Amino acid sequence: TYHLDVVSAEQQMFSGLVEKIQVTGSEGELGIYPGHAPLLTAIKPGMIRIVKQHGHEEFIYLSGGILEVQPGNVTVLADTAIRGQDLDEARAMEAKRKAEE
Amino acid sequence: ENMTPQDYIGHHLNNLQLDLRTFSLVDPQNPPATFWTINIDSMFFSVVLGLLFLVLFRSVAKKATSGVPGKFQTAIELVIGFVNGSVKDMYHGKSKLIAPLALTIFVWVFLMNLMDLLPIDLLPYIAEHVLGLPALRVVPSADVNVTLSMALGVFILILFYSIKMKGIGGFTKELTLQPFNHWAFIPVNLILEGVSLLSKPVSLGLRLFGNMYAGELIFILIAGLLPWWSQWILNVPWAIFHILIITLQAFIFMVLTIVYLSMASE
Amino acid sequence: MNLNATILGQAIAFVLFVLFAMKYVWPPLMAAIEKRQKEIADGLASAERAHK
Amino acid sequence: MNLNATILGQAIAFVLFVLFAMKYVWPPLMAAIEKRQKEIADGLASAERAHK
Amino acid sequence: NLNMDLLYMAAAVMMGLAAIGAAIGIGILGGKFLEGAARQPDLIPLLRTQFFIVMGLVDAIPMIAVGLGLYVMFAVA
Amino acid sequence: NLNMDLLYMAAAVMMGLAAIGAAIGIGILGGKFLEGAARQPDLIPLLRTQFFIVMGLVDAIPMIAVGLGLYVMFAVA
Amino acid sequence: NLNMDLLYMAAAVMMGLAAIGAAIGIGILGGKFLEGAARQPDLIPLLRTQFFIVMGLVDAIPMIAVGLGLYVMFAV
Amino acid sequence: NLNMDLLYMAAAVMMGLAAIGAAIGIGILGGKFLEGAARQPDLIPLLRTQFFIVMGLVDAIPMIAVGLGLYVMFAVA
Amino acid sequence: NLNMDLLYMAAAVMMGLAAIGAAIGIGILGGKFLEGAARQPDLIPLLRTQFFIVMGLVDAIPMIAVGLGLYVMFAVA
Amino acid sequence: NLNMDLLYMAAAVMMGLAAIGAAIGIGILGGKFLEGAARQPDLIPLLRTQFFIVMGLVDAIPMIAVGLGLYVMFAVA
Amino acid sequence: NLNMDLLYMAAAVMMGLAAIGAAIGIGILGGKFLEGAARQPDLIPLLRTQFFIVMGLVDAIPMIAVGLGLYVMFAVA
Amino acid sequence: NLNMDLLYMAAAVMMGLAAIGAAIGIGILGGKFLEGAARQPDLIPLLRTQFFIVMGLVDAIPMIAVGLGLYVMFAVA
Amino acid sequence: NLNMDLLYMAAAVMMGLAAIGAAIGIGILGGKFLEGAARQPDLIPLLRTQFFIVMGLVDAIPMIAVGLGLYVMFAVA
Amino acid sequence: NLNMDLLYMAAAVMMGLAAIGAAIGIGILGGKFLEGAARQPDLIPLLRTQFFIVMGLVDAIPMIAVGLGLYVMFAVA
Repeated sequence: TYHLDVVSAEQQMFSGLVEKIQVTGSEGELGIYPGHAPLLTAIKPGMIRIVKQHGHEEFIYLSGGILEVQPGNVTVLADTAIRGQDLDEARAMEAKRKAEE
Repeated sequence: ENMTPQDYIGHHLNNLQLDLRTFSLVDPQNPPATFWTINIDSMFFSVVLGLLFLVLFRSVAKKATSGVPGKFQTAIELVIGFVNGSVKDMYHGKSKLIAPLALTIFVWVFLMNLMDLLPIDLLPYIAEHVLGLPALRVVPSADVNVTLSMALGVFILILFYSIKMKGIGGFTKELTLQPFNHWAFIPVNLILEGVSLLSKPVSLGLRLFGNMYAGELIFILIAGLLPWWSQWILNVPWAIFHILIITLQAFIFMVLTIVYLSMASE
Repeated sequence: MNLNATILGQAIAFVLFVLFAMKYVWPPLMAAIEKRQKEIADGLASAERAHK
Repeated sequence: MNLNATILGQAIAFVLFVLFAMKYVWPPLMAAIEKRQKEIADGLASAERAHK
Repeated sequence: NLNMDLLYMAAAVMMGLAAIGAAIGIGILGGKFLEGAARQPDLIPLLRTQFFIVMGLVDAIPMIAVGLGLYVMFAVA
Repeated sequence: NLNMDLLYMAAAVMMGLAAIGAAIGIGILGGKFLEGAARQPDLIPLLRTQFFIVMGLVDAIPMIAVGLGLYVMFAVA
Repeated sequence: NLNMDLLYMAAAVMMGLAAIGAAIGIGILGGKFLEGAARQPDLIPLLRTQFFIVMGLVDAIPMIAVGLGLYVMFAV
Repeated sequence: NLNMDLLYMAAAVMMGLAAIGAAIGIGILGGKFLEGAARQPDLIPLLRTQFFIVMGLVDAIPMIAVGLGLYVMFAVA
Repeated sequence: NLNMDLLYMAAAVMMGLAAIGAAIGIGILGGKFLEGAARQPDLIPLLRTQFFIVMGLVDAIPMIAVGLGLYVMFAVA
Repeated sequence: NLNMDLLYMAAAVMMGLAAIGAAIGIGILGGKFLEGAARQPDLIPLLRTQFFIVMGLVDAIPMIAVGLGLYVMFAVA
Repeated sequence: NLNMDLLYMAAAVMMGLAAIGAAIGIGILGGKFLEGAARQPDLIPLLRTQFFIVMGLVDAIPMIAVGLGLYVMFAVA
Repeated sequence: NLNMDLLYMAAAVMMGLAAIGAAIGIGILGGKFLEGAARQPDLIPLLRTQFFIVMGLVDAIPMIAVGLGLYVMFAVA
Repeated sequence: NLNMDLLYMAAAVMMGLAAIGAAIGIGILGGKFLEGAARQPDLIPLLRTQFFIVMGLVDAIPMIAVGLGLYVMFAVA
Repeated sequence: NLNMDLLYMAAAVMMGLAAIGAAIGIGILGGKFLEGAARQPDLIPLLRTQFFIVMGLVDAIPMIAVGLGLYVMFAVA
């Protein structure tokens, strides 16, 4: 079984040893089985499926982020809110407009 | 001088064969079909090149020291480096003989091929017009029988090493069950796998033979079908490319020998 | 071109040159290289022991 | 045919071929000298400094 | 007579198809070896070792064809 | 007579197609091997065993073809 | 006479094209086997089972063609 | 005699070309199933169902050809 | 007599080339269908529909070929 | 007179080769169509229009070949 | 015989090889048209004008063969 | 009479093989042109220049093949 | 009659296969050149100098084929 | 003495298949070289060294074929 950590900048969402998971990668859904090959990709917003070791299946919503894999250890670096260039631009303009004031 | 261009070419293609029963020379004008006629030229250059390799390397090896490194000593240690680097990773068992087997095959085969760079008409001139010999060629590896000798020796070694290191009890199982493993297929299985076994040494021999035969053929065609001003212009790039061919082919023969045996024993 | 009894003499030559390299060329050259490398090992180890 | 032309062609070819070898295939022996100096000479010198 | 006309053609078909097979086989294999050499430099010697191992297996049947074409041309005809 | 002139042709066509088939088959198979060895150095000894396991079945039929080509050429003659 | 050597020719065609078919088809099939074996390393015993299932189908016709080449060559 | 010696060639062409067609068609088709099975093993049964349906279409025509090859060879002779 | 005999050869070539065409074409098309099923398993009933839309165009010509092969073999014979 | 048998052979060659071209060209093109429709499934009505625009060109020359094959077999022969 | 039937055979070879060439070249080119049209669905007018620029050259040299095959059939034979 | 009547077949072989060579070469080359034009659309008038640079080298051999074929048909035969 | 005929046929096969060789070889090579141009365009003056190096090798063998083709037609007649 | 005319045909087939084999083999090899140069332009004198090594293996069999065909065409004929 492999050690998985799902983390965010503010808090660590989940961790532990896990048998497999299914995650919505940038190109499509992907299942990370034990001892999987190295990987790096962006992941889409939605539910992702965990099955913890001893078979305890679970759903975690993520607002997006990055997924990485290597033989002993795997982690997901999740975003807190939906990230999009338009939303980021709205936030940036809100900062500028406040700066004029 | 009776040499027409196509007839001239024929004399290159003819060897200097002896006769085992009378020790007479077989003339080029009439070559009857007979296996019992050793090609003096092929054997002479083969053994002479082996002896020169042995003389040079044994001479300095017999005198070698760990002091200030010498000019030729560096060359010895470098080719020992390439050979030992191949052996060091492709082989994993105890056997003593693998390394010198590879070393002698590499250097000796390269020396057979190296003669091809020598100008085609010259040494046959010293053969015919000096010592009175009816024919000559100077690349042993361009003759079948040396390459099949080495390759079928490797065949003997494949059998020998494989049976030594896993016995007949498992050798029969491998040669009969594979590849489908299910007991109805065994008679048909062995037919395929046996010729698979013999294809390894046969391909070694023919691979080397074809390349060197074609090289000497390029020199023969250059000398026979082309005028002076084109002989040099076509011969120069050819020789340059043939350097790469002979170097890589010698290395390939050695590597494949080690690999075939390793696949059987390890 | 033509098959020939030349195939046997080449086998004789093969085993001869293998034997001359086996017992008289490879063993001496193995010792020389190992001696040169033993100088390296011994030296750096000496410095490190002093360092301890 | 006049065979002198073939000898002349082969002489010219051999000359130009040897020029190519001298100018492009001889320099790789310099890499051997580098393999002398750095591994053997400087390694044993470093070992001797380590002994001292 | 009728012999050599067809025996050269037999040899020609043999070694031409052998040329196709060997050239294309080592073409694909070598192309993968070179993308491997561009992708992870300084593993060139190790990948070169594997490349020669596989290359020996690719050349097997084609070199049998080459040898027997040479036989047919300069022994049988 | 005509028999030998066609039988060398027959052996030629059979071994030529065998050569192409076997050589390109192992060319592709080895290409995937080398790319799989490229990224990760860990399992070269593992893939190089699956390689022979599969390469056996690649050479299954082409050596039937070669065996029968040699049979024609040296025994049907 | 003329009959027999044409029979040998016909057998050559049938069994050579069987060689192409059975070689290239399992080249294409086994390459995907190896890359799959190289991605999910625990699954080789599973994927190899699938490989023999489909290998049975690839060889299906080339063995008819080889049986007919051998039949024309030897039986007829 | 003169009539039959060409019907074996009419058989040969159909079954050679049908063998190449069927074999390489199923080769491509099965390679994609293995590729898809590398990402999600739990979809290996699902994809296995697609494979056989499509494979029925791939080898429909080649079996008309193989059938009439056997017809020619064993019924027209 | 050749007006009977050559028509089996003439049908052999038609139903060999039709087989290679249909088999390779559906091989490529179906392989793309399979990978598209691997990424988006929800869309299989959609891609299946477009697969059968597109597949009826690949078969348009090979069935002219195979129908005329059957006609030449049995009607004109 | 014997001449009429070669006309069936000529139409056979012409029409079989047109079947190869018209099958494999649409195989390649439609495979890319499906690969694009898996990506952007809301663009199936647009890609499916571009597919007929280009597919009109792929099989034009094959359609000329098939028409002339039918002419040779039925009108001329 | 020998005058007319070989002219139909020559036309068959011309207009069959033109079918292979003009179909597979446009398959290869149009597949890249439909991949670009999936990556940049705003560019399809621009990429289809580039596609016609390239497609004219792909078809131009097979069209000599098709027109000249029609010449050989109707004007010569 | 057979002497020139086979020359039409010689020209057919020559310029048909040239047609498939030129069409497929320009097809591959243009495919990379269009993907280049989709990755950098602000770049099209540069890459199209390079396409016209190298398309002159692709056709250099096929054009002389086609010329010699037309010569064989109209001048010689 | 038929000596001088078959010389032209021999040149046809020689130059046709040479045309396929040169055309396809530079098609593949130039396609990879263009992808290299698309990825880093200010680097084209270097890759083009490597392309003319490799391109010489590719056609070197197809051009001695072509030279002997014109020799067979014009010189031997 | 009809013997001459088949020997030019037999030379033609060797040099044609040799040209195809070598041209496409070096095409596939050099294309991967150019993508390697496109990624790592400071390595080109190293990657070119590796390319020469692989090319020296690709060219062996086709050069044998060409040598023998040239020999047949001039020394034997």
